Amino acid sequence: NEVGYDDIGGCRKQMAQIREMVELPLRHPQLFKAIGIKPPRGVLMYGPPGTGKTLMARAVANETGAFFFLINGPEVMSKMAGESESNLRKAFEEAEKNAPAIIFIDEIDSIAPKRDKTNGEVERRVVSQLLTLMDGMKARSNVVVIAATNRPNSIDPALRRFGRFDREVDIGIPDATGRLEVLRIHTKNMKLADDVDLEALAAETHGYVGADIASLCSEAAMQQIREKMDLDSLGVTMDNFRFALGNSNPSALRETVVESVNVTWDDVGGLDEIKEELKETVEYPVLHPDQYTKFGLSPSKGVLFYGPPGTGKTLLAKAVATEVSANFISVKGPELLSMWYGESESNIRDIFDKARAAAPTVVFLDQLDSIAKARGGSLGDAGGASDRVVNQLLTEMDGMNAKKNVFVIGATNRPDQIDPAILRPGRLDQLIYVPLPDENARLSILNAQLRKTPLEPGLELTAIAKATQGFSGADLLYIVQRAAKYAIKDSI
Amino acid sequence: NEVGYDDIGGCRKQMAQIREMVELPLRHPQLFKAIGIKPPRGVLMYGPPGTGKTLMARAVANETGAFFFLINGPEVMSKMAGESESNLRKAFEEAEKNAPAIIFIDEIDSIAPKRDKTNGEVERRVVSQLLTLMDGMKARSNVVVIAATNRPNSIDPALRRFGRFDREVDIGIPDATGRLEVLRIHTKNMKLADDVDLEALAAETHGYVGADIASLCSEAAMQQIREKMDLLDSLGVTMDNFRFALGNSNPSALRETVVESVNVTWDDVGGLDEIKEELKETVEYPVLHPDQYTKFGLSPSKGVLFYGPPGTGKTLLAKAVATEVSANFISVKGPELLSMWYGESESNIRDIFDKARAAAPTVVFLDQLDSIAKARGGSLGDAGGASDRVVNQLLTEMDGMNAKKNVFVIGATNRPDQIDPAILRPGRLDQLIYVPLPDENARLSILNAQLRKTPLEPGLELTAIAKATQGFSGADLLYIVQRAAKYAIKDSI
Amino acid sequence: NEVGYDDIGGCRKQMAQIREMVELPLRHPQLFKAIGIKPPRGVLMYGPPGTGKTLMARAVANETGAFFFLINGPEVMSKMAGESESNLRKAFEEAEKNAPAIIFIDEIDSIAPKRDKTNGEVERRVVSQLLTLMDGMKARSNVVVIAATNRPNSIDPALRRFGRFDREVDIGIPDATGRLEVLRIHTKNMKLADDVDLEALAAETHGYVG
Amino acid sequence: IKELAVDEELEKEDGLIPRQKSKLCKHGDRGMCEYCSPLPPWDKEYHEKNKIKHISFHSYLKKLNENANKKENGSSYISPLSEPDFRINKRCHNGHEPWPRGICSKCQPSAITLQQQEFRMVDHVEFQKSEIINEFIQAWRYTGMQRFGYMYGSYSKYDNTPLGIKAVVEAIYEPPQHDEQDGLTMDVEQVKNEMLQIDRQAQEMGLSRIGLIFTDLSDAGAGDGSVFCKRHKDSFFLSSLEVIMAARHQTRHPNVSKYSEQGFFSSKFVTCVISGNLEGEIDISSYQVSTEAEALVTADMISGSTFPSMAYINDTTDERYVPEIFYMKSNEYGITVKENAKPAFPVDYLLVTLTHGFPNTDTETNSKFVSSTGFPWSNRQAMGQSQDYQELKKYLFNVASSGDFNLLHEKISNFHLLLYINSLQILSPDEWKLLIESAVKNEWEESLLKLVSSAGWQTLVMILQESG
Ligand SMILES: Nc1ncnc2c1ncn2[C@@H]1O[C@H](COP(=O)(O)OP(=O)(O)OP(=O)(O)O)[C@@H](O)[C@H]1O
Ligand SMILES: Nc1ncnc2c1ncn2[C@@H]1O[C@H](COP(=O)(O)OP(=O)(O)OP(=O)(O)O)[C@@H](O)[C@H]1O
Ligand SMILES: Nc1ncnc2c1ncn2[C@@H]1O[C@H](COP(=O)(O)OP(=O)(O)OP(=O)(O)O)[C@@H](O)[C@H]1O
Ligand SMILES: Nc1ncnc2c1ncn2[C@@H]1O[C@H](COP(=O)(O)OP(=O)(O)OP(=O)(O)O)[C@@H](O)[C@H]1O
Ligand SMILES: Nc1ncnc2c1ncn2[C@@H]1O[C@H](COP(=O)(O)OP(=O)(O)OP(=O)(O)O)[C@@H](O)[C@H]1O
Ligand SMILES: [Zn+2]
Ligand SMILES: [Zn+2]
Repeated sequence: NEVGYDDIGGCRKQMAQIREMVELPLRHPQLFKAIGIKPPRGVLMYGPPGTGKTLMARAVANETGAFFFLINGPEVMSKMAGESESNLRKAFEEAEKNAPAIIFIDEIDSIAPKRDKTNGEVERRVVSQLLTLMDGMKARSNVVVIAATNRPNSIDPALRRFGRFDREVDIGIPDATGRLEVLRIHTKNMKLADDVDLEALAAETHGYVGADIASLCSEAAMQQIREKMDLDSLGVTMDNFRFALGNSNPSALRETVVESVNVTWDDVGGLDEIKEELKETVEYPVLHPDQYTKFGLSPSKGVLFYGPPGTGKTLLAKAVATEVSANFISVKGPELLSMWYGESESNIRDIFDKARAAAPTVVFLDQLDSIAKARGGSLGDAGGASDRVVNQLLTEMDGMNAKKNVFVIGATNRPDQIDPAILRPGRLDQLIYVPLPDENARLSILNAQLRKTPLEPGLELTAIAKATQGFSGADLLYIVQRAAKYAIKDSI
Repeated sequence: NEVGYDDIGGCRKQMAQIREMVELPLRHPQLFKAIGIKPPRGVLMYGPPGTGKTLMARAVANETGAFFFLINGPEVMSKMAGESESNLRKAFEEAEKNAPAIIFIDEIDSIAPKRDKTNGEVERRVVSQLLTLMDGMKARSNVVVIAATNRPNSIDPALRRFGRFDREVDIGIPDATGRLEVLRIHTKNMKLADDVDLEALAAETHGYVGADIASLCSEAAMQQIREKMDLLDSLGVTMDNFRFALGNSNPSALRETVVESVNVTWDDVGGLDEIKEELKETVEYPVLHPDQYTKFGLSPSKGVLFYGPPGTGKTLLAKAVATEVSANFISVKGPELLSMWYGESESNIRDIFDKARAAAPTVVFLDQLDSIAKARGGSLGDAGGASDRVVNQLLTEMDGMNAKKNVFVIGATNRPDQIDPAILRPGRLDQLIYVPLPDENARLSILNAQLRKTPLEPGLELTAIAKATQGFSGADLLYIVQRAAKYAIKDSI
Repeated sequence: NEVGYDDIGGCRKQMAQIREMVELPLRHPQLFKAIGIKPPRGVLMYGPPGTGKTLMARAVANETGAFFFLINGPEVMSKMAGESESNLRKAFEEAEKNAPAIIFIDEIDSIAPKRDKTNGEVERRVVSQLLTLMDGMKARSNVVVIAATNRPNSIDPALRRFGRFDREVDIGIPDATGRLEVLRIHTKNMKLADDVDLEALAAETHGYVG
Repeated sequence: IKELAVDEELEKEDGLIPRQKSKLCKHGDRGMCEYCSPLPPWDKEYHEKNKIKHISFHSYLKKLNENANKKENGSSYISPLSEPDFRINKRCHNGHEPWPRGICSKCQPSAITLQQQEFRMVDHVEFQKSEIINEFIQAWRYTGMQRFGYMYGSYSKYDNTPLGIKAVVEAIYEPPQHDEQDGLTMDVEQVKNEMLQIDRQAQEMGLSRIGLIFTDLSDAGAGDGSVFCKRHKDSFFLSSLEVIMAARHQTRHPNVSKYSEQGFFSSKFVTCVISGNLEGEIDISSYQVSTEAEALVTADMISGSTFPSMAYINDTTDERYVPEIFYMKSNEYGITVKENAKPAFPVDYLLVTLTHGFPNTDTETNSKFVSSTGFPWSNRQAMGQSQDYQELKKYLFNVASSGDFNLLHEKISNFHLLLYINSLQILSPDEWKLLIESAVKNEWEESLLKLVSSAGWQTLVMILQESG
């Protein structure tokens, strides 16, 4: 009753990559002879939870028959007399007594993280025990160490070295029909019907790293046994998976919306000129990045926007997350602002570090007047001031690689609180004021809502749009919101 | 199974410092009693990690004839009921019974922190046992204690006394000839091809360390066996395997202290035909002619404050000055600020000030002046003692630093009046160089400078673009030229 | 002492979906064998404390006749981090010996807090013992775990991911008819006269917890 | 590998301790929260409540199985039940490959904390008859000098101690030794050559050498007082010279265990001493040695001291590296932490106690060896009971020249009588093996008539009648 190599799919590229560093030091070690070099030991896996890090560790152990070992994160961390430093070297000599062997250290960020916070506890001397333990592994082709974590930036950078932990690999998200392989594993034991199809499930499940897919087929079985009031032939149906989509949340309990708000290109009313200029954003240079290396110049870094509120600074700001389906993030203005004074510069650091790590990505900003603050702090006198929040992002956004899909886009309502160095070229180049729509573009503003509702064709579409003589794009949503409560009126 | 003696290259200067220190008095009890000088009984090795701390100690002690008592850092103090002192007392007693002996304490920074970061009661018990037992070796028992560490500032300051640890040996990063020497002793047992050129690999890898050079040869061999695999005949490592290893890997700068020498040559900032003679007297003439200051007696101005218009001013007006030195550039920046609320505010700068004279030449760039000492140095100041510990070490490290070694600092900002006036004190900032706005005679050569790697047609006139730029700086010159490259690729689309 | 199903109301829409969560895998474990998947192990409850969170678990325990294991929250976590991991090891071993069995725990926020800026607590070695104990044991064993807490957002998000605590119920304050039902329950023995009211006495409360 | 039949029975039983409902329990009747949960058999709190001073090693094996095998994957089956080593690994897995030049902390033996062992192998030594050891003290009553012996016995379960093994002894064999008034010291070569043939006859009879006894009496005045009181609280419990003889006897007889990596661990050996009580009698006591520290350092570092309570620690000569030994004792003012930077450390700390006793005379399972206990023993040459075939006319004689089988078989089950007959090897080894099995086992009446009908027993009584 153990798992194998065929037990998990979707990560077939990462499966064949990780199988080289475990089989070749153990099965055929003669390739490292007469070539001079030494076979490496550490393999580093990292990703979001629910991706199958411990599942991949147990699958490679039982398929080779090696001496598998397990070292847990919060388990071996003692405060008695330094017993964690004696139990780490106890696990290394026990793995050295049996050949071949493999150890596994999950949640390695929990054991001795980076010293930006603690810096004085016993964890400083815990990690240095692990430095001399892995470097003293002169026994060739015996022990192979693998690790798993969730945040590669919280760990100390001394582990990412030649000897102990090199050759890191990121277990990504199975988006390219990888959820079909997960559905082939889990639903092969359940009894199925003719109406179900696994190809019509992966196209609608954005994200879905794999743990919620196993929860989706179990919850679909709960809907099938719900109608049985209580010889038995239940099966499944297509409506059970559609019931499990709406009545169960995806991996969004930590943050509410990070992916999209389910919009498209034609959901903003009018503004066909900014739809053309949005094709010079990250849609353009991803599929051809060698043209800028041929032409020898960096592409555009940032486009800025400012104008009247309610003209498309949330619809078009989230339409970039749907036209390429990149690794979107959602962050508010004063939500970046923290209560601590020392966190005032590191909170923009981890956001920008996730942008270069989740390439290609889409970031945005709202209400930069709380962030720019062109005077540079109001009065002073305090233990902390409002001056490091703007002077850090103006330099960190310059210290980014051009070929890493990093950019910014703006959405403000006050053109005077923003600093002149905020609107600097090279950081925010195109000073584009968003305009109020004219009479030629305010017809498709109402049509952005009439695409989904069945409007009667006898009603004139331009008769309600002709009442606008200088209105905004959100004001015609107020009419269909007023008509949302004025249409029924008799069906209570 | 141990390493030899001549398996270390690049560190030849520190090898000759340590061969006369710990090897020559160990094998020779004479020529010290006759000269009337007792030999030193303690050395300290420190520097960046991955430079040869644990490798050089095992190499210098093997092929000389010694006892070589090894003792690790984190392996001690992990005992129960207080027996780490007896494991230390038996360590020094058993060494002198069969003299000559070498006691190599590896990772001594994990044993002795400072007294303000003390933890429990067993940490005080092992630092006072080590200080007592170090003084007991004054009987000339021919016992040499070698101590290797990584951070010399986090160690306890009571270890460097007259007799405990007198000499300190700093191990710096290798040069282009130094990194080439380690590549010869790392490709000895490796089957190499003929297309490889080790001189070009050492010239390209500037910010590499003694541990990153082992990653360059081991990854190219692992890349080659991923290609050659089908149904061991010829495995010569090619040039493309080393070129691929330069791409997918990286040097030791993983957002640590930055080790790079990215500098541009001349005529890369437009104009400067009257400003280039003002910058040649601050980073070249203290290096080319140091005797002009020693004969007269003047202190050379190692600091120049820079301020100017928007566009240029931060890096390309300062990194184009030091073209003749091209040393390591350790810089402070935006994210290098008060991240930890205790201790790591100026202690991250204390290893920049003290190491600038120890690891000379080293150029330190200073920017973002409005985010370090803006409200703290003013008339209102800070009331409460929360974060007023920033304006003190920036001033008290000025009078304590002399022009003994090659030090250089550069301050640049967008607002010169937003910094404390004590940073502009006399004696340290007596040379004030102002970078002005580029005029019409300089803006045309800016457009010829940032259009370097481009297939530019010379039939057009770049002066006509720059003639319409009066209040437009070099950023707007970069803004007007980025849109010319957007529609140029669109013509191919 | 000996409570039953008819002692509490208000959450009857949630009481019916609880009876298919903890009684249906215990009384009929072969139904999940026919559908292939494993029965669920962990269902947790939350809400304001004092709506009968501890009385709800004792009502479904005495109405099924199974074993009723109980581990208190602020009792087993107040030890010196060495006996708590063996008490949880003794909890799952004894429930396996006398199957069918339920395991009721309360105040899991005192056992499983969140990681925040105010570090300095123990916060480990006990919940990680619960992680490695709960992911196993699913070899068609008649055991379920029931958690109870006050604040449902102070719990660690690793518990409410999959397979450990996946189903949740929200027993909150009752409505006007919910307090009317518990008023008839708590007045079954007091010899009242005909002057008292029940609908007006429930409507004049409007915020009263059970 | 196969262990003993007694050792495998203690492994299968869990030995849990049941508890009842209490006022502190808030759960229902069909459950248990913490106060009526089943108690583990290795908890030392329950042990000292019933005045049990050790945790019954088979339960200590269970408390390490919970640490070895976990709920997690593991896939190891390590079972870390091994002898902790103080010797120095020569290869050392580092750059200090010779010990003459180099030693680091991973191969250096740590400083001995001197913590007492909480588990004993044998939990309770028991005896068979008070007339058996009465002959052993009677040897001192005739020659006035100290004696020595070896105890042959077996093992079975013990229900008083939770998951405990009790030690049963059946007979006592005495090796030839040179007695002395102060102490005793014999040659180990002639004893080992003599003990090799006794182990041959012990296999067919079902016996095993698992114990030894030595006497220490010092009679006061031979009148009203029985003996002096030598061993008390202020004096030594066991002399350091007898620790050496107890340590070599445990290493010669290992106990087979499947959980150990080497194949043998936790030797079941008893050392009993006749010393006398405090007040007025000759009551005996027994202690066995500790496995954790004393059992391995006796191969290299145990040296004799002039004090009976302590033993001297000698010096290192190029291979015999020893660590420092520490213990806590009170100074002239208060109680202080470890002081020992001085030799002659005490050896009474490294002894774990046992509970000796004699069973009731009204009932038992069996006794298996009570024939006379008055036959002259084999190697009692100091006493007058070392006779030739003249004794066989006096002892058994096939009683009154025509013996009843109820009165003849009761004398033939003696241990030293059967060990004296086969040394002459008159009978065949096949007929001798059924002779000793008839005397030691039940339903002997059908097989005793087979012995008297054989021609070998007829030649034994015919060659005895003509001789004196
Ligand atoms: N091939 C697969 N890829 C992704 N997920 C899978 C796959 N097969 C199964 N799964 C589901 O994903 C889950 C695996 O998650 P896992 O137990 O590894 O958590 P984890 O957080 O990765 O582990 P750790 O605590 O070590 O980080 C299983 O519960 C399983 O239902
Ligand atoms: N193309 C469009 N033009 C104008 N309005 C639109 C368009 N499409 C939808 N709307 C409506 O206008 C609203 C957009 O307002 P939005 O959320 O941008 O507020 P905002 O004040 O502009 O944002 P911010 O708080 O960033 O200033 C939506 O609620 C939507 O119904
Ligand atoms: N001349 C050299 N300088 C630096 N590194 C070298 C040199 N020659 C070889 N190396 C490589 O560097 C490694 C030795 O580094 P070392 O063990 O000293 O790390 P360190 O950071 O210097 O000290 P520590 O071990 O205390 O971290 C060897 O594994 C070797 O491959
Ligand atoms: N000779 C030159 N004159 C003007 N601009 C130049 C020149 N050479 C390059 N540039 C362009 O101008 C930009 C220089 O701007 P810089 O980085 O100095 O910003 P800054 O605001 O001046 O710096 P700081 O943040 O220190 O004020 C570069 O991005 C470069 O493309
Ligand atoms: N249906 C009901 N709704 C609300 N209260 C009830 C109901 N039935 C009985 N009660 C009363 O409410 C009390 C239930 O409170 P309970 O024992 O759950 O305390 P609790 O604080 O909720 O438990 P915990 O300590 O686990 O938080 C009982 O004493 C009972 O008299
Ligand atoms: Zn109880
Ligand atoms: Zn060693």
